[PDB]
Amino acid sequence: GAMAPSYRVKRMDIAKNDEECVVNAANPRGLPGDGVCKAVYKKWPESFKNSATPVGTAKTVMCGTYPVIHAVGPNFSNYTESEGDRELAAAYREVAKEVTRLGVNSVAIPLLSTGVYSGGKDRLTQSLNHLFTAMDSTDADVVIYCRDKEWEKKISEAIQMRT
Ligand SMILES: CNc1cnc2ccccc2n1
Ligand SMILES: [Cl-]
Ligand SMILES: [Cl-]
Ligand SMILES: [Cl-]
Repeated sequence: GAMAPSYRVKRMDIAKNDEECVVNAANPRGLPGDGVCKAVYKKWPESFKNSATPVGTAKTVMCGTYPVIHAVGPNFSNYTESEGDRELAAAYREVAKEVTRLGVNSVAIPLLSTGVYSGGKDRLTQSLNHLFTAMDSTDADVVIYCRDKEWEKKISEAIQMRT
């Protein structure tokens, strides 16, 4: 475990992370995709061997010894708000299980279902709160990755609010 488990936020490419493993915002079919997923495919293409997994699940595939946790959030274009919220919570619970199983001291995570799976809504708070519910019982250092300058400020404020 980390000596003093923390949350941090960085505004940069998750493919340049400084953590012991990465969470991919994957599609259910293990396809290269777009957004975070395309960056992950360019950096760790070997990790997409048999990476297909259902919505609300996570599947880890090694790239060398570096673990890529493929986590499949719901596309809110297809799910109801209610069923989508359940699947988004479940995907992050499966990420916490994988992070624990791997024995890593740190993990790079993106906010699931906030990009092309958001159904055109702002889901920063919804996705971040489900990340916290899952990851609070783990002792890995968590580093959240984002692209937008206003999202960086809001995520940082939410981390700081809990202290
Ligand atoms: C287009 N490439 C990327 C790479 N890393 C990201 C991390 C968080 C959100 C979006 C991101 N996009
Ligand atoms: Cl960058
Ligand atoms: Cl997304
Ligand atoms: Cl963002």
